[PDB]
Order: sequence, then structure tokens, then C-alpha cells
Amino acid sequence: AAAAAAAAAAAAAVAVAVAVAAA
Amino acid sequence: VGYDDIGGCRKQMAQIREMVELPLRHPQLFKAIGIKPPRGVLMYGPPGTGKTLMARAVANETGAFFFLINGPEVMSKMAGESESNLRKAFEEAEKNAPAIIFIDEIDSIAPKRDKTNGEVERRVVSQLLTLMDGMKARSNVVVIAATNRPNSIDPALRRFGRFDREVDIGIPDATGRLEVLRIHTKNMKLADDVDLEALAAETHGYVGADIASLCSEAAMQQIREKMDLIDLDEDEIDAEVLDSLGVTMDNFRFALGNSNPSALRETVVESVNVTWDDVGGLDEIKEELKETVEYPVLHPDQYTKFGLSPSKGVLFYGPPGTGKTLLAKAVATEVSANFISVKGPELLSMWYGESESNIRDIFDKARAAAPTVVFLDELDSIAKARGGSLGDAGGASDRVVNQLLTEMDGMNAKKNVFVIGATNRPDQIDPAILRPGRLDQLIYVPLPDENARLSILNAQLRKTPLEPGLELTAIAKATQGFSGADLLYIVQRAAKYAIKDSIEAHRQHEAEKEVPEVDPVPYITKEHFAEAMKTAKRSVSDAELRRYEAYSQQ
Amino acid sequence: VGYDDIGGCRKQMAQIREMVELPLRHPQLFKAIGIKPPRGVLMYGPPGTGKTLMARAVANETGAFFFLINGPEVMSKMAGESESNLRKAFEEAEKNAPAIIFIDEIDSIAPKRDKTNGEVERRVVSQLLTLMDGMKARSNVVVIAATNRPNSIDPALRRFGRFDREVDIGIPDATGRLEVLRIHTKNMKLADDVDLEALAAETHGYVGADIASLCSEAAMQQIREKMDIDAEVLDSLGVTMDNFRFALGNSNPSALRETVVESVNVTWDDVGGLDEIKEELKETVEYPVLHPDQYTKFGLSPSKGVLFYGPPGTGKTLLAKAVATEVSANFISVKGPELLSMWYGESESNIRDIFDKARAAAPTVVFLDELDSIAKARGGSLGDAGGASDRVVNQLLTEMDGMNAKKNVFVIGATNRPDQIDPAILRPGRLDQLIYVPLPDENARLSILNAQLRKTPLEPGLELTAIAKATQGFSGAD
Amino acid sequence: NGPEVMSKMAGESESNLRKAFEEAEKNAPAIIFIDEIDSIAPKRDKTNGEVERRVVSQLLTLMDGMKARSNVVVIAATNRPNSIDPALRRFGRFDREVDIGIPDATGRLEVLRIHTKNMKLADDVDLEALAAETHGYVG
Amino acid sequence: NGPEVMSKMAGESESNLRKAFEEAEKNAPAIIFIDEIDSIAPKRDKTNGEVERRVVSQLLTLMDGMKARSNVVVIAATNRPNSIDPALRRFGRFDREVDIGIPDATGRLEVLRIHTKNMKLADDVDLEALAAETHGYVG
Amino acid sequence: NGPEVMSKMAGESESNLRKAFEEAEKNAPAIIFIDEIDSIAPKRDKTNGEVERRVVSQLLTLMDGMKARSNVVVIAATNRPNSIDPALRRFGRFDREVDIGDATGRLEVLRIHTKNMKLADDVDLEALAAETHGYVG
Amino acid sequence: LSMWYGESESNIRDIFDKARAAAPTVVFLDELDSIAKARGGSLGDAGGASDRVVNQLLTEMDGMNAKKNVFVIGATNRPDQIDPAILRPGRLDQLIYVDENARLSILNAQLRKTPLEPGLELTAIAKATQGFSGAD
Amino acid sequence: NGPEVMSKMAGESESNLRKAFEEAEKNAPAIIFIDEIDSIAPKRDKTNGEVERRVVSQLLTLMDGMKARSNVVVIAATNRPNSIDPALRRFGRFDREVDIGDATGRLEVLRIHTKNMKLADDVDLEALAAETHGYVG
Ligand SMILES: [Mg+2]
Ligand SMILES: [Mg+2]
Ligand SMILES: [Mg+2]
Ligand SMILES: [Mg+2]
Repeated sequence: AAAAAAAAAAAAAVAVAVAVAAA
Repeated sequence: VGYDDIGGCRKQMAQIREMVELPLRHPQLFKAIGIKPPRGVLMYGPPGTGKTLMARAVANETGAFFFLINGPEVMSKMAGESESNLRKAFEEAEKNAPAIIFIDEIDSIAPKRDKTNGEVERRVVSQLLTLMDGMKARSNVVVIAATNRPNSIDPALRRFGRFDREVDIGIPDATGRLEVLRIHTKNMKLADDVDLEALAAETHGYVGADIASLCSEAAMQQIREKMDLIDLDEDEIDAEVLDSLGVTMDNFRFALGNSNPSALRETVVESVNVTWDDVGGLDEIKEELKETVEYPVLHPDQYTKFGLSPSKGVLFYGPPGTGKTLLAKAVATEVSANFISVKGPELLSMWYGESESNIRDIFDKARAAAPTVVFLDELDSIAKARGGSLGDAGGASDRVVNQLLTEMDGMNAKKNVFVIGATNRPDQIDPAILRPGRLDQLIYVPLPDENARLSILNAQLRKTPLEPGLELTAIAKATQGFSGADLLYIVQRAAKYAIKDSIEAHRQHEAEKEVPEVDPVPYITKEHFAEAMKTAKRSVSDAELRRYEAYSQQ
Repeated sequence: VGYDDIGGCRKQMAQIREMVELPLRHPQLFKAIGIKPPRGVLMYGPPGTGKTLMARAVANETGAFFFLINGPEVMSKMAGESESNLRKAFEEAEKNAPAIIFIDEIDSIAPKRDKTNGEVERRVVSQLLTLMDGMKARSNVVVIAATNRPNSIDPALRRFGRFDREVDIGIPDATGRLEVLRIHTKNMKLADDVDLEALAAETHGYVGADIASLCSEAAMQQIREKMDIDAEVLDSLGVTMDNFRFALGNSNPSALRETVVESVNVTWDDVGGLDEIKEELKETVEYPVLHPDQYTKFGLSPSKGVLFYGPPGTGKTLLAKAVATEVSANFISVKGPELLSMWYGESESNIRDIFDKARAAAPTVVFLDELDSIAKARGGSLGDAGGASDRVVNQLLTEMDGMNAKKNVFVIGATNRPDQIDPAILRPGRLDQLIYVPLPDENARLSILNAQLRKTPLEPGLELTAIAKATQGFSGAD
Repeated sequence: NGPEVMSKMAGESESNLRKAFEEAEKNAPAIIFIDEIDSIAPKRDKTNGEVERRVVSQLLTLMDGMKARSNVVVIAATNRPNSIDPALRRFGRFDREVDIGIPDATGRLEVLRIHTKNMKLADDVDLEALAAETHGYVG
Repeated sequence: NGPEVMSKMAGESESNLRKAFEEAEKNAPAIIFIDEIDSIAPKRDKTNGEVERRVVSQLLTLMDGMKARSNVVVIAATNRPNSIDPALRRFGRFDREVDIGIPDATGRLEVLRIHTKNMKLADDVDLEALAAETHGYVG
Repeated sequence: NGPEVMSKMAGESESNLRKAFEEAEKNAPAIIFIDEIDSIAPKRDKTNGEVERRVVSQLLTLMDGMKARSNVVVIAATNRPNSIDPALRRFGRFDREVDIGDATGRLEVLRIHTKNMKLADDVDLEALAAETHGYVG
Repeated sequence: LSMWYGESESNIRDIFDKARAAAPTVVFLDELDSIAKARGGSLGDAGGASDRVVNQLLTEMDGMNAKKNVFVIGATNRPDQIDPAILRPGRLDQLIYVDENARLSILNAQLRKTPLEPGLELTAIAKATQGFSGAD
Repeated sequence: NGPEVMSKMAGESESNLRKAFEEAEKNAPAIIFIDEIDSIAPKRDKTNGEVERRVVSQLLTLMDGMKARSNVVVIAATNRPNSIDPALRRFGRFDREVDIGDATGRLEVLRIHTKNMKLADDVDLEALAAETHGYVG
């Protein structure tokens, strides 16, 4: 007989950064 | 079910009838022309449009056997017997006669090969490929596949020779809606006081099944009044109310005001009803808006005669508290077209791809329930300049703007998607949205004039008991530089002072009773306005007004 | 359970009862009208509102067959067994008699089929679609579903034929809470002093199970008052009104249980001076929430927002604490820069969540401390993080004024730099009254000194008029 | 235990929860202690998997559904409650949340006394001064 | 080792730890050594993904829970303790954090003397002077 | 290869690295060339992904530990060697750093690249070695 | 144009890279004055961005040999505000100067696919409108 | 073709690639047509699978392992020119690409298709080949 299987691998997110100017 | 059940798309119905009968009724013309007729046909479109109904009707008129294969019912319990089950079903279908085979929910067996990660599904799809390929010319059997969404199909299944002809079962027009209404309403005791043309002229985005929902809801409403009057008491049944039953028109109005299209309930907007008399002032502006919104949706013949492509977008800009959101509300409630409300930052998401998927889904629903009016409020939140700073935080905002442009530029006269823009700061609006051909006409909402302001006050104090001997022109002349929000604030403060007077009077009355009219005067007095004027301000400074004036000049 | 248990939602009780009974008591009438009735319904609303209670009541009262399906129960390990279970369930329901299926927590078994990446779930949802509609769809059976997130369902499932009618079992009203209280206090023994009308008035956001929890806690308090076993104490318990007051002063609505504020103890007499501003705040907060009939008599919505501005330490946060402690409406104390996040969009997601809680447990008061931190001018910052602050202020603008309901949200802002606020926030409709909080005068400084010295012993001859005359430019902090 | 219940096969973690609750109800009026519940009760809105959401829905229906629970009391322990599904923080499922926080001076004295009752101390040691000088100790 | 316990399937890393600890407790008092603990004990709430949270919670339960351990000792090794979950840095889980840092002149002299015990030197060789010039060289 | 071994499945790239090291230690004393190590060494502090730190820890475990390596040498390759972990650049893992960054070498490369073909008799390689002053090889 | 630095030159750099990649080509720079602005002296961040844009344009146009045969076409309304450093010989030397008959022809080309009334002449609109343009 | 290289058996795709390459080297100096290369080469950066990486490495090591005595060439067609591995576009495998951006071939295709029917007596397929501009196949 056959059988099934569950799988949950990962995820990927995106970040936000702050910069500094010199006028 | 028969040819008289499926309705609306007459040309599509003729095409499918030719495609399914001719290679089974008369193959001499196919041999004469010299093309082998196909064996597979796809029909797609939004769910609840009539695909399965049409397939069942086709299975009815033709006496050929009709073998329905429910998508998710092809697997089995024992190791490797589903393949044998499908094979034996297909061989019986071929061996018996030139039958008709209907495979439902092809999407269940078409996960695009990328998000599968299984092996039994691979085996079953490959077996289906072999069975479809192994169809001799003498079988004379054709397959009709039913898909809810067209882009989740295995192109291997879409290749020529297996499944070549698709048909977009779309939204029926007004005539299609009227005829389907007749089909549904012909088997009912209909009162004389009925005008199905009005129902098929006020219903816009409905497709296929929600019309049935409308009918059922109306019937239920009729049951409501007849049950309330009859009062059976749930202990017997009478025999006079049934024959004294007639469907009214007000129940149809109630059903129309109650239900919405089946596609857009996911984005159902809370019911707020503002009339055209609520937008005080701006008479010429409202006239221009009415002209812009009523013409593309009602006069296609005029559009053709003009020969000029109407604009498919618009941008409201002006100072805060002038009524941009108010006009959006007025259009949304009484414009006679669908309306999907979206907030700018609402769509953005932290995951990769989800943001663009959200833009794609909202515009897909907008095109599905055509005609529609997508209201983009605070447009400068999602549509800013591109490449403003090196720190683009992954360029996700740039990607979102590019998705909006690429997926909004694919418009035409069809789908009647009208975009309403509304921004507080037009300086940060991307010029790409402002270039000619995309959002051309710009409406500037100025500060109200003295007459316009008097109209605003009368529109805000319409449903408010007020003294007989009182005028508003003095207030209008005094609040010279005010805005609509400021007028709302002054009237609100006056009401607050009035309720204070009412409550203190009631407390004094209760006290003297301890040791009829509720207040000394139910109407707001002139003194309330007189002593509520000490606390108002002007919403926008002269600097902001000058900036908006310069933007208008340029 | 019966129809006398579910309280506070008359429309939904009537709609579900008619839909479930009338087509199963007078089918001939529906053959006379011609059309079939709706046959699938999805109950949705915040948790602890009475969805499962309604299902239990229908199962108990209606004499027809009833089959119950919890969400995950259908799935199994062997391949293609879940669909076999669903088919078996539907066949068992159909074969014996006309029956009612109830699917609890449909969100587990009906994903959107577009964001999911599994296989078995997508086949289970497709099997559900075929069973609910298609060749030999269903006969003399009705399907009820219950959910907390109706938006997590594939739209193809929520079309006519599968789930045509949507009942919205939402938060009750004052009358609904009174009726629920009357239902829940029908079996215990109560003292005469209890007055449920006032208690229902003060329960500003409690929904369903919240009321039950309140009652249970009050009873437990009574049990631990007369336990310091003979029938003398077994009889004559007598849940006093003080027990209910204590339980109400202790519990908070489950919706705001996530953001429960720490119990700070201040009072109005602690705020010296600013008498007129204190009365103005009282007037603007208590009138819409206690006296809605007069507002609807005049046909105008109430004023909501307010912004304190002035020198530091004049008493802005003190006023906010006083509002938090001595007002019946719920309080959401929110920090300025707390709501920001490194990710993309999570700032606006958090803001939307906070305002959703505020509008859910209405009437509610939200305190925005240092409004100039998150709501600054727009576009001034050249070097930015992708305009995240700009999107935050735009989200605030649309959430405080947009396609909302304007039921009861009172926003109080407190900043000492009123020039850095976006002018789009200062317009009426969002923050419509700006209250300056100036430096105290002598009569206010004396009042403040008494306010902070009301728990302190002092020499009898110590007069504070000299101290007040001696401090001229001082503030409350000084 | 928190993560102890889940298995790789699809539809077996929920079976384990079913078995646990059915044994608890079949045997006697029982107590169910779930340690580190934050690992099997996320908010179902920030998560993206499928087995975790399905397990959470299983827990919700098993603790409070039709014929929910008969004289069985559920205890849970966690270090951060804010990362828990709001549907679990309600009367009927998790009636009340007790806050076991940082002991004060008296609490530290009690902890010291209990923990130094089985060892052989010297005669020169007092525990009140030690509990006074120890300030931020969590017990 | 760090990554050697994790697996592709959902709910198997915890099974790996369970069987490992059971093998440790099966026979004799045992010593466990987890090299690079920072790779499988991230700070909870700072990570995106339920598997890391679940494995962290499982480790917490295994080391300190009901009937936690019996005559078994656990040792970990990491380069950045600040990235470890604070719940793991408590008495009963990781109670003594020993700092194996840079040796001094005497320690490095010992290092040279041990390293040059199998190597063949010249007659004119000293290690004290050699140890003196080197300053930052560790191990 | 660097970007080849990295994947999105949790616990799969570490399994690939362990399988590669077991295959290198199974048959014979061999030489491992892991190319483009800067993509799979994000210094464990600038990155946000957990799989990169996990495969970094897997690399340090396979290179050093109890019975780590039995007569097998690993070779790396990168363009910027500063974006590697200081624990990766330690003794026992990458203890020798070779800088492979002139005219005589370019002439030798021209001679060894023009070896299997008779080009001509009057071709002078001096101009070919002097004009191609910026050719890497 | 990028309000930041470098990017606003990298855009023109990779535009000219696409130009030299798709040889031969025509680079139609619309509204040259808006870009050049006769860099001169402005003494600000906008002045520095304008000077960097003009220097990038000059160093990415003067480097075009007989190979790659690109061709830059500019157009403007005001020729006063164009940079003489870009009107120099060797970079861009041609000067094409651009009526009633052209207005009538433009109206007849604009009214091509239009069902016009037969009894209508556009010469009256051509004679009445003198200083108009095709857009108006 | 592209997606016709996979099977249930693990690694069967590399065996199929080796079988095809050894058949083309065994039979004659010939030409191999690999249609729809965008399915086999997923550009190696956006993908997350492992059998796609394995089949890309197998195609790389089979295209590189062709000597002078093989005398076989490979032809590959694609739809988009951007989703291709640069390692497949490296010097050695694919360097000479054509940019196909006629009426005689269209008339030939018409005379191929429509020559098996009782057509008409007043037809001119030259006009259909002239008026048909962008059709193919
Ligand atoms: Mg259908
Ligand atoms: Mg607005
Ligand atoms: Mg429930
Ligand atoms: Mg403060």
C-alpha cells in the first residue's frame, strides 16, 4: 500500500535599511 | 437541461456546438477540407459562469454516452491501482461507442510541475498523457476539460494534438443577463408587476449563478411577508396563501440592495450611503465627473461614433479636507457600477512576490466584475518616484510600481475598468502615471467660495432640526478661508453645545421633579453657533495653499 | 441547549432557524413557490460569539440527522484516504434521511488553493467542490460551516450552490449583552442588589464567552469570600453586586487581552489645575458613549480626536493616565516608535492590526504618545529607507479617515513639537481640536502642590501660598 | 511536550492529539499539561505552513467544539504569550492567564529557605541578609 | 553536530534529538557534546520559520522539563553566546559558562612545549624567548 | 560549486555537503575544490538567512572536530577573501592563503595556448605579450 | 534623473551601453534643455546633479567613434537654455530650424480616421489659428 | 524536448542525457536538437530543486566532454533569451547565437498543408503568402 507525507521547508523575507546623506 | 438553458454567449455556444457535433455528426466535411478534428477542448472563465451547465447540456442533446471524471476522485487506496482504474475507464469509454468524456477540475491534475514534489501525481499525469495520445481516428471520442483558472495548466497538456482549442466563457452582456433571468423566472408564479429589463439593466457584474441567488432571495423575501401575515404557527398547513402568492418588485429591490456579485464579496465594502446632495458645492466639478463616468458605461455607440479613445484614469488632488474621499464615497454608492475599495499601503507585504500577487489579484477581480471603479486613495503611498535614493530597501517599491504600470497598461475599451485617483501631496506622484494616455485629466478641488460654502453648510445640516428664523449666509461670509472639514467641525461643536444644553435642562427637570418635552428647544439655536465660533480654525496654511496654486499653474 | 441559550443575535437566529427548519417542515410550500432554498451557509465572526453554540442548538432542537466534521479529522496518512472519508461522510448523511452537515473550522480544510503549495489539501478541496456541486451533487441535505477568517477560503467555494448565504455573527450590542447576561444568570442564585442593566452598560466590549467568564469569576470571588461542609454555608451564598464589580474591574475583553495595559493607579484629583481642559475631556469622551439618542436626534456623528501640545511635563501623559484609569471605555496605550519594524510593510500591518482591535472592541480610546515620532512631514527626508515613514503616515491618514465605519474610536495625541506634525493630521475629522496646555499659574501651582501632597503629612502651620508665589515659571514636573 | 506530538506523515499529529485527549477523557477526570505551547500554537496568520495551521485548528476544535470537554482541566506554560493565536486566549479554552513573575525580597527569602533546608549549613550564615543583597534573581 | 540533526521533513529534527537523548540515557551516565550550538539555537522571535522555533523549544524541553534528566551531563560549544536564546542560558540548562579565551605568556609557553614534544628540535633552541615575542597567537 | 549546493529546502544543503565529504573520504585520499566560497560564507552577522549560517556551521564541522578529516585536503576559490568568516580562515581549515593575481607569464600562456597549431613562421609574440596588458589568462 | 547620486549617471551610462550594444541606433533625447540646463553655475545639490549629468552626457557622447554609428536626436522649444558645451562642433553641430499649410496638413492627418461631416472646411481654422501647435 | 527528460526513477535524466549523447556520438557525425531549453536550464539561481541542478550539471559535463573525433554539434531553441545559465553560455558550449527577428517558406508551408484537400478552382496561395506576414508553422 502507498502512503503520503507532509513537508514544510522554509520562507524568504525582505528587509529595509536606512542610509545617511552628506547634504 | 438543453440548448435553451445555457444563455448569453450565443456565438460561443454556436462555436462549441459546431466543434462538438461536426466531428461526431458529419466527418465528411472534415475529410474534404483535410484536417483531423481535435479530440480535446477547454473552457475557462470565472467560477460560476456556466461551464458545467453547458457541458451537461451538451451531454443531453447528443445521445452519445457521457462519462464524467471528477478530478479528485481518480486516486485509489492500494499501491498502484488508480492507473488501472483510469485505464479501464478510458478503454470502456472507447470500446463502447463514440462517446463523450468530461474531465472535471483539470487543475487538480495540473500543478505546473513546479509545486508538485510528488510521484503518484506524476505517474497519473503521465498515464493520462499516454491515454490521451492513444486515441485512434476510429474512436470518434472527444474530451471536454473544465478548468476554473486558465494559467494553472500544464503546457504539456496544452500542446497541439491533445488540447488545442480553449474558450473564454466570459461575462454575459445586458441581453445575456435578461435572457438568463427569463430562463430562471419562467418556471415561477410571477406577479404582473415585474420588469425584468430594469433588473437586467441595474445588475452589472453578475455572472451565471448569482442571478439564481437573486431569484432565490426574492422568493425568500416573499415567503417572509406571507409567513408573517399567514402565521401558520407551525402546527398545520393551509391551502389559500399559496394560491394568493405574487412576487413583487420591492422584494427585487431589496435583493439587489442585499446581495453583491459572487466574485467581489471577498472585498465587500461596508455600506455607507451618501447622496449627491451630500457633496455641497463643486457643481461644475460634479457635472464633469458625472459626464466622465456615465458615458463609457452607457454609450458605446456614441464612443464608436466619436472615434476617440476615452481616458481610463483620473487623479483628484487638492488640499486636505475638501471632499476627495467624499466624492469617492458618492460614486461608490450611487454611480451604478461596481466598486472595490483599496488602501495604498494595505496591499504591500513582506514576503517575496506576495505584493505583486496582491496587485494582480485586485485587478483580476476588477476585470472580472467589469464594469468597475477601483479607488486608489492616497496614491502617493504606493506610487512614489523611482530611484529617489540608493537605499531602495531591496527595490520592492520599484518592483510594485512596475507591476502596477505593466498590469494597468493592458486596458482597452473592453473590461470598462475606471481608476479613481486621490492624493493629498501631488508632488510625490510619479510622472509615469501623469504622462498623456494613461491618466490625462486632472481635477483640482479648490477652497469653497462663499456660495459654495453656504451650500456645503446646508448639505451638512440637512438632517438637523434648526430654528425657523436663522440664516447661514452670515456664517459663510465670515468663515472666508475655511474648508469643508472646518465646516464639519463648527457644526459638530454647535451640536455638542446643544446636547450639553439639553442634558443640563433634563437634569434640572429631573431634580425639580424629585423635589413631555425633552429639551427647552429641540432645535439648535443661533446662540449655539454664536458661541461655537470661538474655537474654529483654518485647516490649511497659506503656504500649503500657495504650493497647490503653483502646482495648478504649472 | 435550545433557542433560549443563544442570545443577542435575533436576526441570525431567525435566519438560520428558518433556513434549516422551513425547507424540512413544509417542502410542499417550496415546491409551490418553485425554487429550492439556500442550502449552504458559512457563519463567520470574531471568536467566542456563538457560532458553535448555534450549531449545537440546531443539532439539539431539529429532529433530523446531524453529522459533524471537525476540520483536520478528515485527513489521514494513506494516499487518497481523506477524499474517501469525505465521500463516505456525504454518502452516510444522504442515504439514511435528510440531514445537516456541520463543518467546524472550515479554514483548515478550505484554503485559497492559490497560495498553498501542498498536494493532498488541494485534492481535498477539489473533492469538496465536486461533492457540493456537480453530477449528483446533493439531495435533501443542508451544509453549515463555521469560520473565524472568511477571507481564508477560496472564492470558488463561496459561490451559489456551495455556500450561497453568509450570516455575520458579530459582536453584540448593549441590549445583546444584557440578554446574554440574563441567560447566563438564570441558573445561579443572585442577591437582590444586583442590577444587570448597569453592568451591561459598563461591559463595553465583551462578546459572548467574555460574559460567561465574568459571571464565573464573580461566582468564584463569592466562593472565596464565604470559605474562610455544612449546609449552612452550602445554602445562602448570595452573589453580591460587589462580586460582579470586582470581576468586571479585573477582567478585560479577550480581544484586547493581547494588548492589556499595566494597571496604573491615578485619579482626577491627582491632576492639579487644568479644570476646564479636564471638563472638556470629560465632555468629549462620555457624551457619545452614554447619550447616543441625542446625537441621533440631531443627526450628527460625534467628535473623536484631540491633540495636546505644550512644554514638556505640563501634564499630557498625566491626562492620558487619568483617562485610562477613570473612564468606562477601553484603553489602548500605544507607543510612538514601538510599531516600526525592519521588514517591508510590517509597520503598516501592525498599525492596521491595532486599529482593527480598537474598532472591534468599541468604544475605545487610543493614546498616541509623541505623535511627531511616527507622523512627521511627508517627503522632507531626502535619504530615507524607501519612504517607510511616508507610508506609515499615509496608513494613519487612511485608517483614521477612509472607508471605515466611524463607530467609536477616540484618538488622543501627545506631542511637544506641534510644528513637526503633518498638516494632513491636524485637519478636523482626524484630530479636530488642539488643546494647548500652558504653564500653570499660581492658582494652578497651589492645586498641583495639594494634588501631590494629598497623601503626605505636613506641619499644621505649613502654608503653600508662599511656595506658589515663589515659583513663577515652574511646571508640574518642577 | 510542545513539539513532541508532530510526526512526518500527513494527518498523524492531529491523530496524536486525538489519542491524547480521548485517553484523558476515557480514563478519569484528568489534567492535561502542555509544556512550551508556543511551539504548537502560532497565530495561523503569520505562519505559512500547513501542518502547523491544521494542528492549531485541531486543538481549537478539540478543546472547544461540539461536546467539547468533560471534567478535564488544561494547563499550559509559556515564556511569551503574545505569540499565541487569540482564538486560544478565551474562556472555555484558556480561561485565565496567571503571571508567574519575578519574586520580591520576601519571595527570594522563601526560595533561599526552601533550597537550603537539606544541606548542612554553618552556624554563622543568615539568610535574610543574603536575600536582601541578592536583587534581580529570578528564583 | 549542529546541522546533523535537522531533516527535510516537518517534525523529524525533534525526533532526532529525542532518539539521541534516549540513547544517551539508555545505558550509563553519559556526556553529550553539541558542537556549534548557535547553529541550532537561534534567538526566538528573531527568526522567520517555525522549524527553528520548534527545535529550540524541543531542546529546552529535553534539557529541563518534567523528569528532565538522570545522571546525564550536557556540554555545548559556541563562538557567539550573545546569539543564543536567553531561555537556554539559565541554571538547569547551561549554568556554568566557562570562558576559554586567549592564553597568556605562560599558557602559550605550555602550548609550545606540548606541541614540540613529538617534533625534533636543535640543540640551540629555547621556547621561553620564543613565547615572549608572540602576543596574540592563540592555539 | 557555491550556488549549486545552496537550496531553499531546510536541512538539504547541509546534507549535500555531508554527502560530498563522505564521498571524498570513502574512496581514496582526494582533493576537494569548493568553488566560490564567498556566496556560502556570509560571515554569520551580515546575513539574515538561517540556511547560510547552517551551511557555514556544517563547513566548520566537516573541516574541524572529532575525527574530522582523514588524509584529505580541501581547496577553495574566491574573489574577495575578506567576506569569509574569521573562523573559516583559521588554522586547520584554510591555513594557507594564496594570492593568484605579468609579461613573461602572459608570453608563457600564449606559448602554451598556441602549442597545438602551426600558426605561421613570421608571427612575433612580443607584440602579443605587450599589447594585451590587461588580460587575466 | 535620480534624486540620489551616481544612479542618475548610471542610468545614462547603461542607456548608452544599450545604444552601443544595438548599433546602429538613434537616441531621441526629448527636451534637451531640461537635462542640460547650461550647467554654468547653480551652487547647490541640484546644480551638482546637473553638472554631473552634463559631464556624463559629454563623456558618453564624445566617445563615439566611426564604429557603432549611433545618432543622437535632440528637440526643444527654447534654444536659449541649452548648453553651449553641448552645441559645440564635434559632438552635435547640426541645427534644424522648424505654418498655415502645415497646420492644415496636420489637421487633415489628425482627422484621417474620423467620420467628418462632408460640408466642412478646415482652411478657416487654419487661417484663424496662427501661433498654435499640433498638440493644441 | 525540454521536459521530456524526467521520469519517476531518480537520476534517470542523467542516464537519458548520456544515452542521447552516446547515441549521437556512436551513429554518425550528426546534430542534436534540444528543444525548449528553458525547462532544463532554470538559470540555477531562482530554482530551489536538486534534480534540476543535477540535470544541469549533467548537461554541462556532457557538452564539455566532446572531443575532436566526435564531430557532433548541438542545436538548441529557446523562447526567452534571458533565463539561460551563463555557465551554459560560457565559451566552449554556446557562443554563436543567431537573432531571428519568409514569404517563400510561408507559401511552402501552405502548399504542404492544403495540398490534401479538394480545395477550390479560384485560389491563389501567393496572395495568402504575401498578405500573411508574421505567422509561423
Ligand atoms: Mg461547475
Ligand atoms: Mg479623504
Ligand atoms: Mg465555536
Ligand atoms: Mg509625556
